[PDB]
Amino acid sequence: SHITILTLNINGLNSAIKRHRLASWIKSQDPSVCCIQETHLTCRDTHRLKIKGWRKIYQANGKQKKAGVAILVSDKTDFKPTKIKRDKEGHYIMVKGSIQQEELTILNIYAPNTGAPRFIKQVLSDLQRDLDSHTLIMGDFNTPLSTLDRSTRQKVNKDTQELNSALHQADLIDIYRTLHPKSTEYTFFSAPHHTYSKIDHIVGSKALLSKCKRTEIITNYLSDHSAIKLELRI
Ligand SMILES: NC[C@H]1CC[C@H](C(=O)O)CC1
Repeated sequence: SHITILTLNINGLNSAIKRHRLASWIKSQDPSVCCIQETHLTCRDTHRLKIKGWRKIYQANGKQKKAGVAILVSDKTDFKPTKIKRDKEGHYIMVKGSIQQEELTILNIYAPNTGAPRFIKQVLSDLQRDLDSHTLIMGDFNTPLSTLDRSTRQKVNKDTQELNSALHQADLIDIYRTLHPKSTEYTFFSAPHHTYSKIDHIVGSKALLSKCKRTEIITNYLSDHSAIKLELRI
């Protein structure tokens, strides 16, 4: 009745060397479900991503070696998919399914560097029909959601404020920030002027809060992004 969901922008998987490296890290972390961003695999190279122990994999890829997302499910986890929706451009993938008769919807997103919060709000609208009370939206938003997400505590811009409102209209909350309202933890440590920011996020339905046992930010040597882990009581 416990599953862990892990998100990491992996910064490219095209080379077999990097794929082998990612696989070892996953084996260690032993997540039930893993959301990866920036695989950079074109839609004709998706078959390249194989990780022993995580046979169920769902990918979304554009026509070029940029963006690219994947959701990997552990062989030990009974996830039964019912709907998969893939971005033509490789910036998100949504998987709906059930674990032990419990519905879960996972939207893995990689937002672009330019116009990130507007882009996420658009995807929310495009998929408004697919969001529900058991929805997790995780990945590299390429934007803070509040001042505490930046070591500078710079006010978030109007667009971000709009994204935050669209999220609340759908009864979606920043799950990390809700469990850790005062924390100053970061996932990207090369922000502009020697600054740090939390641009990776785990957002989710308010009704999932009762199931959230723990979150953990996992700094690593694989990527220029730290991973985020969520422990969920199914
Ligand atoms: N690499 C882009 C990333 C830099 C931090 C920035 C911020 O803190 O607003 C937004 C996203």
